[PDB]
Amino acid sequence: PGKEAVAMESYAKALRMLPTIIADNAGYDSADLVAQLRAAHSEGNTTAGLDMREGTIGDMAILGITESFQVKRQVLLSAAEAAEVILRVDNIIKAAPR
Amino acid sequence: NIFKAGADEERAETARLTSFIGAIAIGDLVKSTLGPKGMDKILLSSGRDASLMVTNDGATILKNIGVDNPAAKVLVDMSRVQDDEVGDGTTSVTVLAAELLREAESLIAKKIHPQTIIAGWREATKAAREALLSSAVDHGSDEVKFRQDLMNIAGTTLSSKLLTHHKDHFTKLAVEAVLRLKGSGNLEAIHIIKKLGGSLADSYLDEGFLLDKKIGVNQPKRIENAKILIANTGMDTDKIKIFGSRVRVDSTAKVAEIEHAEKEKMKEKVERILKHGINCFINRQLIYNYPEQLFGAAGVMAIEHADFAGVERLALVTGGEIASTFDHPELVKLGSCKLIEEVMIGEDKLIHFSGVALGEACTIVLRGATQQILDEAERSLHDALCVLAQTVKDSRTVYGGGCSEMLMAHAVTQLANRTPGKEAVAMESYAKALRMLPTIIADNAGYDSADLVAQLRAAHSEGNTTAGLDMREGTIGDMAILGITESFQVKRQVLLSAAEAAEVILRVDNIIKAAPR
Amino acid sequence: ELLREAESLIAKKIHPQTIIAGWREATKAAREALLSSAVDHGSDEVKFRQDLMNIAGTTLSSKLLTHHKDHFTKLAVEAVLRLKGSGNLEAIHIIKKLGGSLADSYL
Amino acid sequence: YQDRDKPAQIRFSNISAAKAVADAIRTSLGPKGMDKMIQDGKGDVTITNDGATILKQMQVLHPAARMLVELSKAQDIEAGDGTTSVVIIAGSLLDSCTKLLQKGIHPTIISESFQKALEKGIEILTDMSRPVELSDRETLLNSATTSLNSKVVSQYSSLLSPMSVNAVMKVIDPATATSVDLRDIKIVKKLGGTIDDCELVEGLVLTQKVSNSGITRVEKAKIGLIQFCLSAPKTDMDNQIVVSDYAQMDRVLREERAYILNLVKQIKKTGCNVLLIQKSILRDALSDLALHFLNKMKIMVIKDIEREDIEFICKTIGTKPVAHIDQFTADMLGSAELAEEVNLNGSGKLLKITGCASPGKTVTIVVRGSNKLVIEEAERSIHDALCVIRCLVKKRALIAGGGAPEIELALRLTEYSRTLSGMESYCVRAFADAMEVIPSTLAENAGLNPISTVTELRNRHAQGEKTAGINVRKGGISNILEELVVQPLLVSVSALTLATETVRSILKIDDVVNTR
Amino acid sequence: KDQDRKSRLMGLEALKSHIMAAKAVANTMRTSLGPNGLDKMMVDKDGDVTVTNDGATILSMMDVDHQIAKLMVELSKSQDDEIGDGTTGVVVLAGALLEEAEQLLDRGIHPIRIADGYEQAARVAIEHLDKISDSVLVDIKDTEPLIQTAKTTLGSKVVNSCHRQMAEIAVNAVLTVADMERRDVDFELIKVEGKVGGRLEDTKLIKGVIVDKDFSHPQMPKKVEDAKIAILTCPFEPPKPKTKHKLDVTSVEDYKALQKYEKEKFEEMIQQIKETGANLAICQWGFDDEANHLLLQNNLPAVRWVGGPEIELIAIATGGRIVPRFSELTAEKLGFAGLVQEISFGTTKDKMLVIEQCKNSRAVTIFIRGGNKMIIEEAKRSLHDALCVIRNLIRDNRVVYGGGAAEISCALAVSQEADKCPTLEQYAMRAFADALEVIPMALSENSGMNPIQTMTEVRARQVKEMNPALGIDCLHKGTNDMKQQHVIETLIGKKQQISLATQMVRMILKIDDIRKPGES
Amino acid sequence: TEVRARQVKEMNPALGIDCLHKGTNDMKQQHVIETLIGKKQQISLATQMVRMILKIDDIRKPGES
Ligand SMILES: Nc1ncnc2c1ncn2[C@@H]1O[C@H](COP(=O)(O)OP(=O)(O)O)[C@@H](O)[C@H]1O
Ligand SMILES: Nc1ncnc2c1ncn2[C@@H]1O[C@H](COP(=O)(O)OP(=O)(O)O)[C@@H](O)[C@H]1O
Ligand SMILES: Nc1ncnc2c1ncn2[C@@H]1O[C@H](COP(=O)(O)OP(=O)(O)O)[C@@H](O)[C@H]1O
Repeated sequence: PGKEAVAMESYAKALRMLPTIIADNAGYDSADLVAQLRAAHSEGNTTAGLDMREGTIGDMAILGITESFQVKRQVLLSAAEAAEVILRVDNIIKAAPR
Repeated sequence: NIFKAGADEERAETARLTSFIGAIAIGDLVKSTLGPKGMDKILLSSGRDASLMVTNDGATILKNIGVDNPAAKVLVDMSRVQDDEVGDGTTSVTVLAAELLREAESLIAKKIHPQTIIAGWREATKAAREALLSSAVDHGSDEVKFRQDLMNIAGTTLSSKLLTHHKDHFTKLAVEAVLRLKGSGNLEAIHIIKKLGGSLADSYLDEGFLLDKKIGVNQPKRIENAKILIANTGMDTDKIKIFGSRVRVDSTAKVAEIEHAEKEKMKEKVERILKHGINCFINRQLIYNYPEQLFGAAGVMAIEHADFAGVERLALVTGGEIASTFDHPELVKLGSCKLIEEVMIGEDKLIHFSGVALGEACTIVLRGATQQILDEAERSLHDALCVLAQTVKDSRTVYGGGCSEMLMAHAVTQLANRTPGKEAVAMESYAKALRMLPTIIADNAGYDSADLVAQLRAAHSEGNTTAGLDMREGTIGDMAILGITESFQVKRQVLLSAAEAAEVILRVDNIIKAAPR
Repeated sequence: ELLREAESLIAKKIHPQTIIAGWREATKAAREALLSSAVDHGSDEVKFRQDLMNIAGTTLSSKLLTHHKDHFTKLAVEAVLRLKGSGNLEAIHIIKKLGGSLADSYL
Repeated sequence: YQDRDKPAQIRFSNISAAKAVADAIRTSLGPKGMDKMIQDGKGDVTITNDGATILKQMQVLHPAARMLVELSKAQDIEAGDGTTSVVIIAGSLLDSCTKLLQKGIHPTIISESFQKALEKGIEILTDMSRPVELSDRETLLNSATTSLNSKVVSQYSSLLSPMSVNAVMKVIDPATATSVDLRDIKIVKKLGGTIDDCELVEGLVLTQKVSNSGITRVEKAKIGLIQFCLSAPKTDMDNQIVVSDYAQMDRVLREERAYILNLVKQIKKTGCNVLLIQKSILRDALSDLALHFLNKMKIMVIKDIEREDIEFICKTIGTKPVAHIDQFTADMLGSAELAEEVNLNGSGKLLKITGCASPGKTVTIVVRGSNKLVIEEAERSIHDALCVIRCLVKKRALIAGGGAPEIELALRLTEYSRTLSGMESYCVRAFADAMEVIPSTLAENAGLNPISTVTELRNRHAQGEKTAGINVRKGGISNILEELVVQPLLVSVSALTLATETVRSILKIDDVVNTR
Repeated sequence: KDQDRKSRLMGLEALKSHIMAAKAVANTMRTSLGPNGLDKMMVDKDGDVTVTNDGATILSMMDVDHQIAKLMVELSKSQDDEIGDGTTGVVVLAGALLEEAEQLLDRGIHPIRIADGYEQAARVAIEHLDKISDSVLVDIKDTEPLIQTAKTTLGSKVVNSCHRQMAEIAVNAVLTVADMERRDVDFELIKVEGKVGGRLEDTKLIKGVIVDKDFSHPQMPKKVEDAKIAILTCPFEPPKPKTKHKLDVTSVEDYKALQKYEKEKFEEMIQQIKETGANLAICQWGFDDEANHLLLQNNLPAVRWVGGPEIELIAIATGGRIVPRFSELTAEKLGFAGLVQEISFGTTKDKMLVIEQCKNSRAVTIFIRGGNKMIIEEAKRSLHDALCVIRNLIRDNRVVYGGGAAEISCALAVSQEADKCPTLEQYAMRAFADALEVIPMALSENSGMNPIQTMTEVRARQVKEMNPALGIDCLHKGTNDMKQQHVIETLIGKKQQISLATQMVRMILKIDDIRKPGES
Repeated sequence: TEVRARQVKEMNPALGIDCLHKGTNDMKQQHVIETLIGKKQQISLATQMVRMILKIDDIRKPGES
């Protein structure tokens, strides 16, 4: 539906900022590397990633870089759940210090 | 002492802001007028109170407002071209261009070069232009369907105008004028009469190219096989368009000599006119009553007090010639007209032609309480005749109400999948600028734009290249069923003129102002 | 980053609860994408053992062991293959003694 | 929300300026309206309660506030009554809009909603009205007489009211025509005499004298209108008259007489026996020599006449304007049976011309009185009589006063909003609550409680009809139908029509741009 | 006098203040470098507005009150005569050398010592350009490749849509007004005009002169093929003054007498045209109806209302003289031309006089057409540098690969030679190397790429891959090696760039005090 | 207003608001029902608190000097 579409894009946009920050800290052009991964994965090539060693894009299957499934699943859930709590709050009640 | 005493220069940091702030301001100025539910706006010149007025025309707002910023003057001049040339899309061009620069300012904040932005917008404009070409629908046969499309396009142009309440009557006038034309879309053949009295619904029509002028004092109400001879010269009295030359007057006898000398000059000029062997004379300057009877004795129709458009329009309607001077006879093209009859509409004598060569012309007779009503009636109606004439030359049509703008924006997002890195982020902003057009049409109407516009994305993303905004009910519906459509050349020029306008601003990075005199 | 964007949406007259409805739907499609992209190893344990070295090389990044990271990829993967049980590392002792380079770490 | 861009500040700026004009003019509503003190810049001070006069003497500078001033002028032209009630209604609707805009409702939704209340509102007032017969001169007499009692002149209403009833019924077909032109009935007045002395002339009556002309009478006159000034030769450009001796000086007089007579000869050829000279001050409109030549041709001199006075003569006899003697002809002539200038004791030197014999329906009223004020209020009262009668011709109906139309309108609109769906419910309820400002203002001026008066009447209207309204003559709620305090339907309908269009127009203002 | 309130600025702070003034003009113009250069918005003093990325036009309209900036603007008058296109390369290189000098002033080096090093490094670089250069038309005069060079030049302008046609006319124009063997092409003989309407594809070459003036009558012959043209100051009619005649006719007694004298002068002079043998009679003023009625009977075309400087150019182009009065006419004072035609423009009544020679000429005018005046204005300058590109190739066909290839190769030679100069000028030579890199480093920046990564990547390619220099692909073409892209700049231009830049840096460095009296 | 109009125009029985974004209104289908004693005391306690607050026009508290 309408309003939920805009919220989904911000969720995807947040995930895209992770390789942006990984590339920025390494000193490479994060706008080119991340936008090239987006253009790649949108049409096949579901194995592309960043190559911090060479400073470009490469196939993670060939280069031999991988991470556990249980780790990424918890990172996705713990982040959305943690953000859900903060976003659901609208008023803070501070009590007197003891 | 680099730039002082009037001369100024804005550096790259400030000129980048002043260039966009000047252009974006003009967009946010008249974006409220976008759509049929557009918001009005007051115009009040400083120092004078009689200049008050209220309007929701995006073109009229930009013409009167003065502009000191050079970046804004480019965007305003590019908008006035759309109003004078095309007659529609003046507001969409200003809004689409400004929304592109608004997004571009966010891109340069991300250290995206202006040249990298321009490369993406050029590729997006091609994919966006290709979307309208595929979704465009022409009508070679089925003139009923083609006639219905002209009625829908007429309502869209007349939306948010003075004639929007009774548009159902004016849609039959403008379309009948262009339908009766059926050929070259010269709006010169389409006269617009303006006379007092009656409501807007009382606007009559005449297919014989009715005129807005009365002639002579006692002229014939019917002439058979009239030969048209147009002219432009002094024919009332002497010293026409002469200032400084005087005449000595010692007694009334010299005034009688001027009366004889006047009649002598009118006699010789009336002789040269009749030497052509004609039956109808037209002149821009007034015809005095004395030569009227000389033409009356010859049975020539003495038409007087013609305007510049009258000589420009009557020459082609009757197939005649301008022929300002008539010194030598039988050296100009005489027109062709069967009958020049008198007609009374609005308590005024009017000139009605018939059987003229190339008689596809016509005239639309407006009716109103004053001239301010008739002036705005002519402007919005002429704007409809412009795009309608363009619709005859190009029968392609596209669905409005956010269907075309959202369809083009979808192709750009598809193009963003196959493109280099930085061009993707720039093309994504080109789509958002197109999506902000229906967002503004919904916001001005009071509907939830975030719900309607986001729903159209899911609609167009999975087939359904017809969905748009239903301003009547406030929801989404098929534009074809609801009867909303716009010309292809209008949306084409709106896309290109907006991209070309914003492309000029990004290429600018430093405004230079010398010492004003 | 999710909250940084949510702050922008709230400025656009978007309710927080409407945003949570989208993030919940988005988290479903994201998990489904991981499963289709995940590639387990039911056979070819050598390929699996090769992957465990990549997990160690990725996890040990940005640490002081970058000088001899290739050595620690073998120790951590070797000690894990000896366990063959629950993930309780209480059975796996750790020793901290000075002297020698990082490549001299024994198992 | 952030609300970075704040174009709503211009709405509150236009609403506050619009509400300010209404808050000032509110207390002056009704017969018991509290007077107001206006002080001219020179030093003069005056006191009045007419809301129309107060708005003109306010010097309004804001654009939105000027729309209420021009709005009040529209009510005067259309209806001629309820000038103050319109501005009060618009100020309350905009004040009610300030509550809706804070709730997040768009001006376009508020604008379209108010039109639905206006559409249902006109049906409510039209259903509860009292139709009357226009040909029945009994209802028109008591209607204007009782209404004129509420005006300034309460004693001489019985004389001037039927003069206007006959003046309209004479020129207007009773119960056949729907439109009426007040300009077709001119009202002349001069000092001396009394209000009892009046004459409804079937022809026309003017105020200027035909002197120094000695004709004084032209029977079967073909009246004509010529704007070009008849006089000796004159040239605006640089010129010089030549005079060689006393003969040339006296010869120019013979040539000056010719130039005046040459234009008269062309007028004599058309049979025009009476000339209407437009009033002119920039040059001599009619020299002294022109008088005797016009007396020779037996033409009556009519000069120094106003264009509006010529406009009454235009439709009366069918004369057209002639800007030059060369264009003067016979087709542009009126007609007259017997022209003459009457000089009575109190009526003065009036130009009475009877027997027009032309297509047209016009009359004229002669009036007399001791002082200028005695005749001034007589003509002011005739206009309100003609205005209220004009309201009945267009809308043959009557309705009660005392704000009762606003209570029935506010009562049933609240019931109508319950059936509506969407934002129109609160927008129409706010339209209903805004109408209650009128009777609460009448109750306040009458010394009553503004709340308990309208609160009591809203129950009497739910149970009864529109007869229940505020009666200031007795100082309390009474059956207005028995008190004979009524107004035509066009006043209440045109008020909601023109006021709502102004509120919709003001609501659509997103911002104002200063041009140059 | 006027010492009070006298502006003064001296010391080392003045030199850094002068450098700050030059960097402001260089940083302003380095963005407009290359074909992808960012334009500049000009706000005229009379309210007019224009947009352009031309280095010379930016300096001309730039109203700078600083004295150091005015000297940098004066260099454009000397640079555009030789190069025309890249005046930005001199200002950018000058500002770059001055910025690097600021690092040397802090080290304690004198400004004259810095200028001595740049002059030594300029001769090192200018000597390097002569080696790596390449010829096009060595030992033979040809038109095939010479046209191709100009086609890439106009592509940098708004007229890129019609760049292929104007290049051929540019070669015939320069070859017509002067020979390649003569090696002397004069811009004064070359003129450029135009009018709104049409497109840039309708650009034409008229061997002679064109002026926006019409014939004396539309009934005149539209073709004067014979080479006999009279150029008088007055028309062949009764002589009149320059402003107003004011003939005094009291009554008919004077009319019939003066009309006979006037009619006699009508027949006398109109028949004098065929006496001297002139077919066309060009006159500063117009002809009367009696005159044109007699010209038609004699078949004598004539031009009316010709302007002041227009009458001068017609005499020069046709080879005639400005005849002051008909009595001075002769066979020698008649002009020469092969065909005179009246060319209208659609529905406009301009009808410019087109004097064709029907053979090779020595002066040629260039007529431009388009849908906008400002695009026609920028189109006029687009040929001016093309004339320099052709003129530079004619003076010397040797050229160097552009796109930054020359600057990067010279920087390596200047850097190596700096090791051989044991003196304080060594730091200035290294500064000359880094300053040379700013031109190519500015091109990559204006295109939207990483400057330093694209800079050093081409350096190692110029050192490791191959010895021939390689440029930057700023147009986003396939790759580097601009020789394949056919982007080649002239050798005389690059030498004048480094020369004028070193001169402009030398002049600003040897200046150490500015004085000016203020308003008392 | 849409729910209120449905309580008159569409049908006379009461209909609620679909806050959980279920199928539609008419909470009777959604099985969302509150106690009658709950609503009676809800608006009664609310009115009693409003009367207790409306009948207070002076909050006097001595300050520390
Ligand atoms: N009936 C309608 N339904 C939906 N949208 C409409 C309708 N009529 C006009 N519009 C929209 O209003 C916008 C402006 O129309 P118009 O006033 O003709 O051009 P401009 O505002 O540029 O003068 C168009 O983009 C069109 O999509
Ligand atoms: N004699 C009266 N008794 C009761 N109400 C009256 C009386 N006269 C006028 N009113 C009320 O006062 C209001 C204003 O009347 P009026 O003064 O004629 O118009 P305005 O105040 O606009 O000039 C009307 O709505 C009418 O109902
Ligand atoms: N077509 C091209 N492709 C690549 N580089 C170019 C091209 N044209 C010019 N250049 C480079 O850009 C620099 C300046 O180009 P240009 O703007 O055309 O001249 P100028 O800066 O003098 O106006 C030159 O030094 C040259 O190396």
